[PDB]
This record gives sequence, structure tokens and C-alpha cells, in this order.
Amino acid sequence: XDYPGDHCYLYGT
Amino acid sequence: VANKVCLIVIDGWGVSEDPYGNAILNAQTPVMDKLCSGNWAQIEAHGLHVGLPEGLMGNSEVGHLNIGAGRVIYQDIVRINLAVKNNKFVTNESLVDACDRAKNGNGRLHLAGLVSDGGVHSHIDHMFALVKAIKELGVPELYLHFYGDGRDTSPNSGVGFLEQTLEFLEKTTGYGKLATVVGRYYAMDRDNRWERINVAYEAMIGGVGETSDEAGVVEVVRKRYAADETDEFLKPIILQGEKGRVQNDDTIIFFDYRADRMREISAAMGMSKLAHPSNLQVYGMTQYKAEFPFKSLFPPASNKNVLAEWLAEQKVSQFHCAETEKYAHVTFFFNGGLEKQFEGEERCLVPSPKVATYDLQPEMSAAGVADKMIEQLEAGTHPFIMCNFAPPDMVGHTGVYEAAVKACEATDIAIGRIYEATQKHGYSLMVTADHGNAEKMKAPDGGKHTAHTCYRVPLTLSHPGFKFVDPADRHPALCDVAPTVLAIMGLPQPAEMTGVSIVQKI
Ligand code: NA
Ligand code: NA
Ligand SMILES: [Zn+2]
Ligand SMILES: [Zn+2]
Repeated sequence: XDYPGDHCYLYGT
Repeated sequence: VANKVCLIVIDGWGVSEDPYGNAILNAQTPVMDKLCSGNWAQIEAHGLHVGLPEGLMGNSEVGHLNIGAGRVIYQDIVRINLAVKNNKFVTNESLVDACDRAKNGNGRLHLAGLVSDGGVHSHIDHMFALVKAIKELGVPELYLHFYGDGRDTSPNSGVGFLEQTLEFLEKTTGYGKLATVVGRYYAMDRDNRWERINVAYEAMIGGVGETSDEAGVVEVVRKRYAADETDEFLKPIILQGEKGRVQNDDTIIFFDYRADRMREISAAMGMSKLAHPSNLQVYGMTQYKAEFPFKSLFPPASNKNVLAEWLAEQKVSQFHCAETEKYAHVTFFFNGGLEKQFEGEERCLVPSPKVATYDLQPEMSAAGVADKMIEQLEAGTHPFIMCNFAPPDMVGHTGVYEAAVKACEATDIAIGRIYEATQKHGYSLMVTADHGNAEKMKAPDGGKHTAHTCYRVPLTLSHPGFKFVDPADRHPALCDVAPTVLAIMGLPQPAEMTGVSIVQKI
């Protein structure tokens, strides 16, 4: 969530 | 503005002709049955089309980011893999900077990170690519600090990655030296257990650990395995002696792309009874903390002139509306993955119902979102308005098929109400989605399917003055929505939006 394209964007919600 | 535009982003509504467990097809959806006919498009919302790894389903955060941005934002893994494939490390601005610092300084550079093919925090292939490029850039002296995995890979796979590394350095590059092996339990703590970090820190700076060399280090690890000490928990092994320590004036690159487990060790280097080396410069593969002074090999996409910013720059006001569960999606993510609100941008939060699970109230607050959008259409103040409809995704995630049917019915009703108001008040309607979900509620087994999908999503347009076209070189995708909106509105497209408009004016 800290920058566009970091690891949280791989799964999201 | 030539045409005012209302953009509906349905959450979790994909295009599937497969009718089994398809809550959209089986729901009464007479409005979308009509809007998704004639002049409409079907656009991609998963995988490389939205900057994710091939074959990966889309999601709400990626989807709204790409819709709002009018370009593909490449997720870290894809972005770095492309740089490796296309031999772009050797011209990477920050890598050249790190290598120039070593060459103009004491000649010494360090690489440190998780050495496996797990791909969660790092990949060994990236480290290999870095060594090859650093060699080509002429750095005099290069040391590797190997963090053992055993968590994203099996607990006794580390000796295989250690063999690969030794062979690579000796026979493929003939350049670079392994200096430290230590388990990720120590090097990659994220719980402020600095007694763990200190083990890795003293190994790197002071050589505190078991002495070995290239001929013996695999056997050291095999003895650890036999003592039931596996990769994640490897106590430090020290190679090359003092030469291989992080010393005064040295340069260090951490090659992990996942920030959370790099923050502690990178901060310890860049900012115990051992003397701390002075005048280090630290680089991360990616940004680990905006507050750090570290350069990044792959810094965050600047994402200048996303749609919300661009409209404000053109002095056009705008409206963003969602219910509670998707409010961040139409603000933080739609606006580029940061908390910034632009001049003239009005926001509207509709409360989600207070229920234990959303299959208990599958219409959620779609009617309230429609009410607020209709109000804006009647006023006509904002030339661009957009909303999100939460039910298909949020009820989809419960896995309850009949609830998902009702979610899609409620969403279709709401869309029709907005559509009728756009026709009365002179707006063009475009309906899209951020990824699929509710079109696939059952696995082939008959069991629940609670996840997103890789199906395409709709893109509709009520304005009869435009025809949908395809890009020359690829499927249409979410990155083309904002360009298409701007064309319909008669507004300019910023150069930073490298997506394309997929309409032609007749
Ligand atoms: Na239907
Ligand atoms: Na699903
Ligand atoms: Zn979802
Ligand atoms: Zn979504």
C-alpha cells in the first residue's frame, strides 16, 4: 500500500 | 468540455459466456443486457494487461489504479523482470550511480538480500542480473551477503541456491565474492526485534560468525541441516575475512523488492560493541521508506497527471462516489495510489450497511450511491462524475451464489436509474468494471468460488457519435478507459497517459 505497484497490489482485496 | 461524462465502475463484474455459477448472466440484468450490446467493448483487467504477472487475476486496488491512471502501472515483479529480460540493469540510473560511487571512491560495493527463487521478497535471478551489470560497469570489488530463506522456499533448499551462487560467481562471471550467509530470521526481522537484526549486522560489519570459504561453505550448511538448523535460522557464516565486511566508505545495494523486511537492516546500515562504519551509501531495489535518503533502482512510478489530477489541471471539477467498502478505491487508488485530493474534486461516502456478512444484505448501499449520482446529474455542476458499485465483488467474496445474484440485480437497477438520469440531463454514460468476480461463483466441483477472475470487463458508451476500435498491438485494457473518457469530453490527453483512446469520433 505504500507506493503504486508494491507487493500488496499482487493480491489486493 | 464537449461532452459531460458519468463513469460507473462496477466492482467485480466480468464478461463470461460460461453460464454455470454465473450470477450476472442468471440475474435479471435488463439494463446491462442493453448497454452491453451494439457499440460496446470488452477490455482486459488482469495479468500483464494491468501490470501484473501473466495469469494473475485482477483486484480492486490494481483495477482502480489502472482505470484512474490512463497507463499500465507495472507491479514491481513485472517491472524488474522486464529490465532483466531487456538488459536494462546496465543503464539503470541508480545502479550506474552506485557503481560510479564505488569507482570514484574506494572501489567496494556490496549486494545483500534474500537468495532464493521464492519471489515474494526477491528473486535470485535479479541478484545474478545485478552481478553481471556491475561487472560490465567496471566496479573493482563486489561482495554478496546471502540471506537464507526456507520460508518462501523449502527449509533445505538453501544449499542449492548456495551452490548456484558459488558456481555463478566462479564460472559464469568470474567476478564477485560471497561474504556472508545468515538466515532471514536474523537479517529480515520486521517486528523490531533488534537482537535478531544485530546477529546479521555484526556478521556483515564485524565478521561475527563461523569462518568458512568457497570450498567449505556448502558442507557447513549441510552440517547445520543435520543439527536441524534450517535456512531461515542459519547462524552467520563469514567468508573472505575483513575484506568482505561492510567497511568505511563502502556502497551497498539491497536487492529485495519487498520493503517490510528490509526496513530494519537497511536503516541499521544507512543511519553492539562494534564500531559503525562511516560514510556508507545505501541503495534499495525499491523504495523501503519515503523518509529514507536511499536511492532506489526502481523508484515508485511518479504517476503524474492521472485523470483526477489532469481534470483539476484543466480547471474541470469532478465527483467521486462510493460506499464505505470501496471508498479508498475511488480516492486513494483511483488517484494514483496516494492520499491526495485535487482542486475541484468532490468526494461522497455512502455508508455501507452494518451487517455481519454482506450476503445478508446483498444490495448493500448501491441505491444510495445511485441517489447521490442522480443528484449530481440533476445539478450538472461537475462535467466528470464517477462512482463504484460494491455488491458484485463484496457479495461475490462470500461465495453465496443466490446472494450474488441479488447483488447483481440491485446493481443493474442502480445502473438503469443513473442511465435514465444521464439521458435527461445531457451526460454520456460509460460503464466498466475493475475486474471480474460474480460471473464465476462456483468452482467446477460445485464448491464456492470466492475470488476474482481473469475475464474481461465491459466498457459501454451511450453517446452515438463514437465507435469503439481496438489498439493496434494489444487488447484494450483498463489503461484505455481514462484516455477514452478524455476524448469523449473533448479534453487533451497528457503525455504521461500512455494508454490509448479506443473510440473514434464519427
Ligand atoms: Na443477467
Ligand atoms: Na467469484
Ligand atoms: Zn474483491
Ligand atoms: Zn474491485
